[PDB]
Amino acid sequence: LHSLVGQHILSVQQFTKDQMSHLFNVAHTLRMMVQKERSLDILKGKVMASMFYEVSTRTSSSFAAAMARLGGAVLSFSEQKGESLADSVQTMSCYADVVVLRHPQPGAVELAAKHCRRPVINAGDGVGEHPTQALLDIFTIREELGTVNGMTITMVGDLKHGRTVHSLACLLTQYRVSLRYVAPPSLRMPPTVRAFVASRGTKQEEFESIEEALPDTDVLYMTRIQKFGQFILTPHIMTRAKKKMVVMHPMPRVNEISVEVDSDPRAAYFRQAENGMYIRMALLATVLGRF
Amino acid sequence: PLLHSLVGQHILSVQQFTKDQMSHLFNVAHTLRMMVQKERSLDILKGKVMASMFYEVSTRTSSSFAAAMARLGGAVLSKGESLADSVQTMSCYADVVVLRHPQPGAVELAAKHCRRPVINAGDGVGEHPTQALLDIFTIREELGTVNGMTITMVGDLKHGRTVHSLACLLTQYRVSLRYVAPPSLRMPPTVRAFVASRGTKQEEFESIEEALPDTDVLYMTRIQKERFGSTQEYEACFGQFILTPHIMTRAKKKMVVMHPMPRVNEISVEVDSDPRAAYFRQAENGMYIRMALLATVLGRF
Amino acid sequence: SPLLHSLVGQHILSVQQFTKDQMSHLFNVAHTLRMMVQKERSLDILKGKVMASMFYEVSTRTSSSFAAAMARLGGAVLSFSEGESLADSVQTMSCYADVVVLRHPQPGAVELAAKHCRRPVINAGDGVGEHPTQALLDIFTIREELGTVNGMTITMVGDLKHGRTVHSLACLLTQYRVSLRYVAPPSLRMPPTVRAFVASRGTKQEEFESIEEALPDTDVLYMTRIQKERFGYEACFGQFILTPHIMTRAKKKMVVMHPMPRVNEISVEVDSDPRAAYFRQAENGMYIRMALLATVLGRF
Repeated sequence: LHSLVGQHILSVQQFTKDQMSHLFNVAHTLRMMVQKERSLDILKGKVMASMFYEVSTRTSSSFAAAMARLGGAVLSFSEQKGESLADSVQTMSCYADVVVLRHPQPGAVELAAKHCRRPVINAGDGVGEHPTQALLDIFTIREELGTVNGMTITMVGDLKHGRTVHSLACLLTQYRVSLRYVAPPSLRMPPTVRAFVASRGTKQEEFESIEEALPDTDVLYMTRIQKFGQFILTPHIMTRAKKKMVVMHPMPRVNEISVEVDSDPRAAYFRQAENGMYIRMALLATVLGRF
Repeated sequence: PLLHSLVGQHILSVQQFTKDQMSHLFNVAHTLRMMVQKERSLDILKGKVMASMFYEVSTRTSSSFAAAMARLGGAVLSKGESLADSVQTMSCYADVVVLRHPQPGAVELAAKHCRRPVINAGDGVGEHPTQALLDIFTIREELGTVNGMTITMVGDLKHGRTVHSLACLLTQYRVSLRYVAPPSLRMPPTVRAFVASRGTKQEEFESIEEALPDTDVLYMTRIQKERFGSTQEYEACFGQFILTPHIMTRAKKKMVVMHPMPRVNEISVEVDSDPRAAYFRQAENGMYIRMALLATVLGRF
Repeated sequence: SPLLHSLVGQHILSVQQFTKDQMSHLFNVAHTLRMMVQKERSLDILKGKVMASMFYEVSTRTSSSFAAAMARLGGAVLSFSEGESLADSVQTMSCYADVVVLRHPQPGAVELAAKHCRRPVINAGDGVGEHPTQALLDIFTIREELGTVNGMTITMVGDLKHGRTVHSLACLLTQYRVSLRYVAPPSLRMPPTVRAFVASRGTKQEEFESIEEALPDTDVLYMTRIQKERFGYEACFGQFILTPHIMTRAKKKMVVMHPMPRVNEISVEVDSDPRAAYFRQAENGMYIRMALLATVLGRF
């Protein structure tokens, strides 16, 4: 009842908190079966089409890996004024049981899914919506700290542009949280983001460096800036973060986290990526109606 | 037994298929399709590997073979060094090779010495054996028979190499043929004369409207605006090779529209909702025809 | 344990890290596995396991060999396509994969990536250029073909100054009883680095100027490329090329090998000659790689 069977998965909006939880439990069960190395044939005979038109390789790899580890196969669309995307999507759905689609044009992911006879999982659309990233982001917080509820979640870097940070903020208003924003004056959190957050009644506070936002941070959620030192997490700056907290990062990083924070047990940006495989495994299994 | 299958054989042309062999392959695709529908654990090509070598792009063909392979339970292995050596090196790893190469002769010589069977996925003389087989399968499926059908090929028929081969295959059937091109790009007289030698009837028209009333199979292809035999012609002309729901109101109830795909504008999206719009089922049929090919060539049917 | 000579969960960075009984064991597994493939014995050895294929120099013969090996054992493969560091990608792949096969041309990059990688990394060619499984399969091939490696004469042809596989193989041979011969152009000799060390290890070395010259006493003709721009060409190009005419001066118990790809240096007419084992050497590579993948992942 709580698995989104045969449906398109375009935004994290569509999950009732109970479908969200079911998804998290199912990813927990898949993980444990993997750890004890069971013969997994859940999606044996099933085919996933991977259609990436903006290149995220964490996304494409985790999804492909996820499908392999269920016993499924992947067809990857490696394919200049060709056919309409919806036709390319329709045709691949003649071969596959589900389509994973990342497209940067606004509207497109949804327009491709529209008359598609198979379920399209959105892996990143034109408005930077990206549900499995949001789902793995929450799932991680709960995994690392026990609970999402009652935490301070601090976001660092280019918050003006990176539209998945703005995905997570809104979704985090379904929980009891306080949101901190670190960002240089030019790249601050946009207003209608902050308006929705306030509109749903979530406490928010802007800070100018990591150092000053840190001692009360439970989740330090880091992001690249691109084109200074007030947004670069270092082991120096870490001597101030609580003992229990976790540092997350959707990846890739370049500058924003020093390699020497990696052996910090609170550094969770690799565990985070692995959680991604497992929630994606759950979404696949669930979308194809086995779990 | 396996008296109907091409076990071990290079698959280079549809001309190397008899009535019986094609009939076997259609029944197997059928059989394999049903097994897939009933969710049957297919490990038919478990322990098998397919090398996929596509030197020209054709997302329709290549994705199709990988899908077919993956559903039989097998694997798919997806510059400077000669084609002979490349193919022969892949054949050290894999059981079958699926080869698409645009250089006239290239597929042929690559197979010549190959230790493993080779399936032509599209060559430079426009032989594409699985395209022709999926086309004829899709006709029989959709209409209940190929025999007695009036088949009407539409677009750039002079340079439609696989469509010659297809009009040339439809020899082995009792059919009637029609052609709908711009006078520039009419069906060639090379092939027209080969189909006339057979006793298969041919007629030409300038539009879809003209040819459409007693058409059983509308096989749409596109022009490419550059390939019009003049811009004068284009502007007096193009409206006659574009299918819309209004054109279709004159089509027979019992009728099917096909396309090899992809399309540009020649088939309006509004057509897609028509029950007679087969071109997507056409693409699914190719996967099941390719499943049937890999499995028989590799000795499992 | 029967995997007492298996390098389970260990980064495979160089062949000079394999003991003889370790390499012998791996050869034993390579064959056992080939025979299963021949029998169509159900190989669920790595079923459910994922290999990450990360190739930054498009060595498409070598990546396809690995991809073949993983699939024949029932595993699965993730292709890689290329801000982020090398070591980050490889760490990130290792979150998804059970083993990373990595080939990268920058000096020290492979070791750098494996250093803090939490999954075993198999070097598929590094920037010096250790190619562990190429060396292993060359040795395995000599032994399949001739029945021994000891006491053999091995003639390496071609661009010896620049040929990577020659350098590590020629070093790898000094652990056996062999006689090494070198047929390079005057300029493109076996480098003084390599020549100097094989002397220090016992093995005999001897430079020649032509294959016809070297061939009568050659058990393994290990051919390699020369190409236009390395000469620094007209006068000496014909002498380093294999034709069936050149092959009349060869033993009957003799093998011609080539890591490949090959262009001019082995005439197409030679391929029907039963002493030509370079395609069998390619197939041999797949079985060495299954053994390696299966040994690293705790199944042999």
